[PDB]
Amino acid sequence: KLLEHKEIDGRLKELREQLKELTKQYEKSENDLKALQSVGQIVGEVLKQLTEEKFIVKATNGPRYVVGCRRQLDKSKLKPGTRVALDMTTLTIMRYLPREVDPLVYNMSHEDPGNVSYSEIGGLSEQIRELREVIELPLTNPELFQRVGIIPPKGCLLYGPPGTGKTLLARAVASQLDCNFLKVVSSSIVDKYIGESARLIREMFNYARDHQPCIIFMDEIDAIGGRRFSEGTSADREIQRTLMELLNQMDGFDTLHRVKMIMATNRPDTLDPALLRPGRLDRKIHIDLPNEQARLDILKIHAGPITKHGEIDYEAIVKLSDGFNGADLRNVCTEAGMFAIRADHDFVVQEDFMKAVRKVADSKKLESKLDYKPV
Amino acid sequence: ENSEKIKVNKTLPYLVSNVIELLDVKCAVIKTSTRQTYFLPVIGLVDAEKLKPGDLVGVNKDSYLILETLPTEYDSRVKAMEVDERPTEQYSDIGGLDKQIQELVEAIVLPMNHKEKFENLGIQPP
Amino acid sequence: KRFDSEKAGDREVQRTMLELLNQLDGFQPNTQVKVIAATNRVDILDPALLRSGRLDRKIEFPMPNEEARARIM
Ligand SMILES: Nc1ncnc2c1ncn2[C@@H]1O[C@H](COP(=O)(O)OP(=O)(O)OP(=O)(O)O)[C@@H](O)[C@H]1O
Ligand SMILES: [Mg+2]
Ligand SMILES: [Mg+2]
Repeated sequence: KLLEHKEIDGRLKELREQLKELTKQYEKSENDLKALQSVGQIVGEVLKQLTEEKFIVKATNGPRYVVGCRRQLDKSKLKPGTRVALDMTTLTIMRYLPREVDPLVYNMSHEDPGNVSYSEIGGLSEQIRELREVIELPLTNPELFQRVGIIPPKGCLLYGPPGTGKTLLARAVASQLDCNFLKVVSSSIVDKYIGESARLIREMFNYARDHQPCIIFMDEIDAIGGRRFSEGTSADREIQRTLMELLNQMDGFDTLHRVKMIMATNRPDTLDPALLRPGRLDRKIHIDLPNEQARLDILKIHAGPITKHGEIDYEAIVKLSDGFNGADLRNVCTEAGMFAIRADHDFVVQEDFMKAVRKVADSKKLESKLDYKPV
Repeated sequence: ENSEKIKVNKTLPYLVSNVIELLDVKCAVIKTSTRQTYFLPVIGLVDAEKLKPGDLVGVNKDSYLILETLPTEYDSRVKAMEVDERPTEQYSDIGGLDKQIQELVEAIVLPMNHKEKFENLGIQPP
Repeated sequence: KRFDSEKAGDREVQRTMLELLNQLDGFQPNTQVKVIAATNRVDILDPALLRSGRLDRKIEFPMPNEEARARIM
């Protein structure tokens, strides 16, 4: 009649909606059941084409096999070296694959969250301009250097005292620029296996060669570097081979194009006199302890974001800080807050800053101030 | 389906493998802990985004297929260096080192319980 | 301390230190793990390990003078 089931329709709709959602999950589950019948496939690379239906493929675990090829798969992209997946039971190529990227290499690229700007690395102004002349300029206006006739330098070694701006400068270009930037610890690329240490370097440049405009920032290089002992140890000739591979892929029989390398070290004297030869590490920046002018510039950056009060004099700190490389200057700021935090002060003054300049200088006599320049 | 789904998992023995490259031509290439590589066309009973290159994933022993994402593993040596039985030595037990005990508690313990204080003054803890 | 030389040497241990150096402060501003180090010979330490970014508050522990020996007992 006038009412009928209009009011009762509410209960039916609510019950149906709850039950309707349950059936939705059933469709999702069926998708999983459709994947339980798909088996894996052995992975190997094609070596040669004996005939149209016979191939020589070496699984990248074990032996070499002569196997067939799926009819549909085209037989023109299966060139020697191409990675191909093979069936588990009757070994037969069923798909050509892109060149693999070692998971270490993947982790070597998507690394930096720091986002450091050029305005934070004070004191090093001429050095940055010199470093940008071998990373940015050759990769944006190559026609300039084709005029004179020179080939832009490949490498770059950033050495200096232990505590100046080297890694900070490297991270600066990492946050800037619009090219692939490989970051490597330079000591996490060595493992205990017979050849895995060397393979990680072949892939590093192989990925660099594949992805053009790339920069390979090998960090502290005294690890995988060295002086190539004569009469070394059993597990030291192996690290030597890895150096001889990173060494040969820099300047060897196949010139590497559009891949620039940046290396840093706090002791550029233990390096083999082959890694330092011009052609491999052409330019040798010499990031040094900040000068009187630079020292003042350093303080502002790290002493800027501080709840200061009063005529905080940066001129006083600089004269009393000779040899303060690049961190005790930032230690001076952080230590000063420590003095301020004592006495329950949200209140930093000049005296606290001075009271931290000596406390850091006192804790510096126990270092060994050595230059240790390359040769 | 659940009865059949459990049947593959019911074979509890898995073969731990590390994901090498989560190719999108949503497939995955794994490297079982036997020095064998594979090209699982279908990821399996796991999300295609929860798997990042290098993660530890279990695999069916016979028909290699990802079934679960095991928690990250650490060397047995490194796990044995985490203290569970806390030593009992109050600060009152140490004598003479008063100006130095305080200097440590204010650089390794205090910055761990009063983060609201350093961030108020904008000084990175030592 | 790191050590330059030909005709044999020791860099296996040096890599572990070089990995400690970068892990403590390098290409990553980790700020939740606090490092405490103990040593009774600071002259032998590598200058790189005594920076300001790495272990920072270098405490000196002196012998008891004339009263610490009273409380110490
Ligand atoms: N010009 C500068 N401006 C700002 N901070 C600087 C500067 N120079 C050095 N620093 C400080 O140096 C600290 C560490 O620098 P970095 O690790 O790059 O140096 P390093 O010890 O020579 O490097 P590595 O040992 O990795 O080769 C940074 O936290 C930064 O505060
Ligand atoms: Mg350094
Ligand atoms: Mg070579």
